[PDB]
Amino acid sequence: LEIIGRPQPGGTGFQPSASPVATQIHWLDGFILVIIAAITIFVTLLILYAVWRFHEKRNKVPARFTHNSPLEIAWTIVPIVILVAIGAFSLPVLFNQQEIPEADVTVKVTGYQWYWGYEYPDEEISFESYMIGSPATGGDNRMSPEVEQQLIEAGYSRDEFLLATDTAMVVPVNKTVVVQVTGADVIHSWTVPAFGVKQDAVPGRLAQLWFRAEREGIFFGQCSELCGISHAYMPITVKVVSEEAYAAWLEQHHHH
Amino acid sequence: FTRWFMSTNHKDIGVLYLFTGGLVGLISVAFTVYMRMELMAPGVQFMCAEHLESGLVKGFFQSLWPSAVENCTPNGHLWNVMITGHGILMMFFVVIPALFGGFGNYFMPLHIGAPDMAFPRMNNLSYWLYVAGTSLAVASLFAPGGNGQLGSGIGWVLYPPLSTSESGYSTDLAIFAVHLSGASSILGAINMITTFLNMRAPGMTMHKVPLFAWSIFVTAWLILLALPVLAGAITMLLTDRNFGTTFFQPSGGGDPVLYQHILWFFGHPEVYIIVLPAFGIVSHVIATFAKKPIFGYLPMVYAMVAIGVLGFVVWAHHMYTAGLSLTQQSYFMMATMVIAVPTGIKIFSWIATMWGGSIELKTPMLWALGFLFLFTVGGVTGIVLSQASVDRYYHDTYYVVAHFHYVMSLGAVFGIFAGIYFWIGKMSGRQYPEWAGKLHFWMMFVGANLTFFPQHFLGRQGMPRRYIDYPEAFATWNFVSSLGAFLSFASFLFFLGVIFYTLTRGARVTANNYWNEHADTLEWTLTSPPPEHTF
Ligand code: HEA
Ligand code: HEA
Ligand SMILES: CCCCCCCCCCO[C@@H]1O[C@H](CO)[C@@H](O[C@H]2O[C@H](CO)[C@@H](O)[C@H](O)[C@H]2O)[C@H](O)[C@H]1O
Ligand SMILES: CCCCCCCCCCO[C@@H]1O[C@H](CO)[C@@H](O[C@H]2O[C@H](CO)[C@@H](O)[C@H](O)[C@H]2O)[C@H](O)[C@H]1O
Ligand SMILES: CCCCCCCCCCO[C@@H]1O[C@H](CO)[C@@H](O[C@H]2O[C@H](CO)[C@@H](O)[C@H](O)[C@H]2O)[C@H](O)[C@H]1O
Ligand SMILES: CCCCCCCCCCO[C@@H]1O[C@H](CO)[C@@H](O[C@H]2O[C@H](CO)[C@@H](O)[C@H](O)[C@H]2O)[C@H](O)[C@H]1O
Ligand SMILES: CCCCCCCCCCCCC
Ligand SMILES: CCCCCCCCCCCCC
Ligand SMILES: CCCCCCCCCCCCC
Ligand SMILES: CCCCCCCCCCCCC
Ligand SMILES: [C-]#N
Ligand SMILES: [Ca+2]
Ligand SMILES: [Cu+]
Ligand SMILES: [Cu+]
Ligand SMILES: [Cu+]
Ligand SMILES: [Mg+2]
Repeated sequence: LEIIGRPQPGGTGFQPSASPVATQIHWLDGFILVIIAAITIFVTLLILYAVWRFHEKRNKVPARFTHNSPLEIAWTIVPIVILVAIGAFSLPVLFNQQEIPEADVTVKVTGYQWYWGYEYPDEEISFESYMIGSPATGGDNRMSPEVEQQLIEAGYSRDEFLLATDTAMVVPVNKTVVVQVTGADVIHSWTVPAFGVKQDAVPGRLAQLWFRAEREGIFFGQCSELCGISHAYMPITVKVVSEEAYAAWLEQHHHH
Repeated sequence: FTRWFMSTNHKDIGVLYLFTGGLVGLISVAFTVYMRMELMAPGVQFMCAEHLESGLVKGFFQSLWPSAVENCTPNGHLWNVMITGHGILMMFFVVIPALFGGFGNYFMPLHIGAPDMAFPRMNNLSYWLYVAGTSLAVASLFAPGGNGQLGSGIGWVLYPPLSTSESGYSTDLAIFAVHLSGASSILGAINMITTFLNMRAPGMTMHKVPLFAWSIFVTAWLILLALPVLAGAITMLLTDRNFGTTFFQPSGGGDPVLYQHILWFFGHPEVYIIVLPAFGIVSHVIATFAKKPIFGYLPMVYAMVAIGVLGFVVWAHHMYTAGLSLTQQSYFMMATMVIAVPTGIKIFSWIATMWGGSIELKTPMLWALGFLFLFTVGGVTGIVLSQASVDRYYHDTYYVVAHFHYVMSLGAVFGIFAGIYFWIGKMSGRQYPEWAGKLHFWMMFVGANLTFFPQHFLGRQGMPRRYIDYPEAFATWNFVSSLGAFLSFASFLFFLGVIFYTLTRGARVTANNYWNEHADTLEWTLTSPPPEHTF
């Protein structure tokens, strides 16, 4: 499987999109980015021009105006127009994001200090997922020869340290996955950047997110609410596979 | 020289707050240097569990030299303690005490023609509550805390159940520290409001009060509403921890998300409380060095009032991923976009003030122009974050860290430096050397941009907040960010040298007004320093 959902060295952009929701985030952000880069360049050029043009050596007698109604009207309305426009594209995207559709696959995720527990209620599958290199796999949250060996054995490399877990959440491609998220002890937060999803795992609450993965591969997230000493050490691995490979994985878990 | 601390005069209290804020500021900046040392490269090299087996002093010095990864058992608790310490010191014990307690106490009475604050004895008490709170915050660092170590690794906002389950009593000391801060701020606000309303000079109508005095007045109202709410939030944590309540514990029927609503109801106002006095300072400085009166005085006052009011109805945009319904998310998104208008507009007014003026590029003016740039860069990323669908990706990443360091942290800091260079002659009778002021500005300006701009890239690439260590792919921009922090720190050490030089052997100030005619508020009609008893 191709490692897709990961940070890349020296990266400045988003992680690759692997869901329609992530795609909408990339587009909306790209749209707002153009606008805010314009605002920033505009304000910067204005400051720099003003300082050159009205420097005391060049403009020896200062003006005294404190008003310009047409300008004050223009500079109030224009911001309002910009925000209404952003909100016009932004609200539908939010609605798509937060309206939970009918699930093809249901996973219940529970955050613990410091690991994730996964349950597939339709399949009677449950398991826990620890960082490769956590005390659970014999390590102590640092790279070592033993840890590199375990990463390799699991189908990864030294570069996936802090991201790769001993077990992955496996799902079929092009299917609607609904994830139900809660926390067992403190608040954690479950996320996969490539899917455009994030949901706090609050003890006593069950919250829902959805994604539909549009290509197969390996996608990582990391716990996104400070939860104690090993907050930095409880990541998320999702493997998106064919329907048949997903079935095969399901059968591997079936006890006869 | 211990009749300094028992003084009740607003000018002496102002000076104590400024010096104390600067010293706490140095401690908290030092934490960020240590933080950026650990973040400079992937793998943990400094915060090793092995350093715990030494003494407190021996452990300290060992932890400043890097170890091979094979010899360094990562200690996540230390990271969490440092960043919590950094955030709490800055938000409660540094910038507000410097701006509100320092410049607020010193200059607001001078700006409105008041001889002193309404309750001078209460003003002195507010200072000592600040100091006691600071001491408790610092003590908490060395108190039995989480994971059988010292200190609270819980984040500056103290989210339960993490904060309520942290072992030891370090967290209870931290909560007491914040109670004392809040009390200091409330006493301050009571003084500022009473003085502003009752003790103005004859002729000094409300539409004639200088903008800085207005900024302090609006800030004071925000404190009176916001700080009692915080006091409730954290007492509820203290009772969950010590007195059997279950406000935020599901086993007893509580909801951790309730704490978040109460905390952030204080927490948003808090950031406007920080930056509002800097707005006041920027207005005075720009008018002075542009040699031109402030553009739209009344719109500036009304914008500040509007921001102050609207700042109470936006809190939950800090909670977009906490489990808010679609309706709640949509409302808070709308409200957040609204408050953005009068906020961002002020940038245009400050540019218009410069426009057609006669600009002198002295040190204070440089800080003010830097402020305009940084506040814009920080403000625009706020715009991105307001859109709840995009915040889904950015929330709890370094993109948020970049946002608030630009818009708030550096905004407050550039306001502080603008004020110090502007006013140090007036306060001390000694003038700073101009070439050093400018060198300080450029080192800080370059360093701050190198520190925080790359954190946008880290955030976009999905780097989470509050992490001791990170996947190797985040290495490049963490390295650059850390170099920027080291340069900024060098600039701050240079600054402290500049202040020391200025106060011991700086050029004697001889004029009441050593700037120009367009510094037209009342402190400039007094001597430098002003008489023990003014007006
Ligand atoms: C100085 C204090 C300050 C200010 C003024 C702002 C300004 C803004 N902030 Fe910020 N913010 C913080 C301090 C501040 N922020 C802090 C401390 C945090 C996080 C705390 C923590 O978690 O620890 C935070 C986090 C934060 C979040 C939560 C992010 C997350 O945790 O996921 C959000 C989301 O809505 C947000 C939005 C905004 C917006 C829309 C603005 C806008 O008001 C900005 C206004 C815009 C500009 C200044 C741009 C320039 C504009 C013009 C020149 C013209 C106007 C044009 C238009 C409006 C189009 N901020
Ligand atoms: C005003 C508030 C403020 C200020 C000034 C700063 C200053 C700095 N901050 Fe801070 N920061 C916070 C508020 C602030 N921070 C908060 C609230 C958090 C969140 C904590 C949490 O996670 O719970 C945070 C978190 C935070 C992080 C993320 C930690 C994590 O997620 O793990 C980082 C990362 O590098 C960082 C770095 C820095 C650096 C390098 C500086 C500086 O070194 C930048 C350089 C600036 C200077 C050298 C100037 C210093 C001058 C003063 C402070 C004024 C002193 C007073 C007088 C002179 C009178 N900060
Ligand atoms: C959103 C972008 C923000 C950027 C802000 C910077 C732009 C500021 C431009 C100000 O424009 C000036 O305003 C003056 C006042 O309105 C005008 O003076 C006019 O009006 C004065 C009376 O107020 C008279 O004294 C003058 O003779 C007469 O020229 C002047 O022509 C005009 O150029
Ligand atoms: C004016 C203010 C100044 C503030 C102080 C700034 C001092 C910072 C210097 C830190 O020294 C570096 O630390 C790295 C660790 O981050 C080491 O990385 C190297 O050594 C490590 C083992 O110690 C390895 O794990 C790394 O991968 C490898 O690159 C590197 O050798 C060492 O020189
Ligand atoms: C850990 C902290 C890091 C510290 C790094 C800072 C390095 C300081 C550089 C010192 O060099 C200074 O340069 C000034 C600028 O040239 C000189 O001022 C001289 O030049 C000025 C003109 O630029 C004049 O105004 C002055 O009167 C005249 O003394 C000054 O004498 C000289 O010592
Ligand atoms: C880690 C801490 C780093 C240390 C930071 C220290 C920064 C403060 C240094 C101030 O430097 C002084 O600046 C003066 C003002 O510019 C110079 O006066 C010089 O210039 C004056 C103005 O022309 C003359 O009248 C003087 O005689 C002439 O000495 C003076 O020489 C120079 O030393
Ligand atoms: C391929 C996308 C790369 C975009 C990187 C630029 C992001 C910088 C965001 C900061 C905005 C401040 C104006
Ligand atoms: C082989 C060891 C490499 C040397 C690195 C020097 C670290 C300097 C840290 C000093 C920072 C003190 C604040
Ligand atoms: C955004 C910061 C703007 C600062 C502009 C400084 C202009 C260069 C000054 C050259 C020295 C002449 C006095
Ligand atoms: C009055 C003398 C002017 C001093 C200006 C100092 C410019 C130094 C810029 C250095 C950049 C720091 C990284
Ligand atoms: C900003 N909140
Ligand atoms: Ca490191
Ligand atoms: Cu976690
Ligand atoms: Cu976590
Ligand atoms: Cu806020
Ligand atoms: Mg969060």
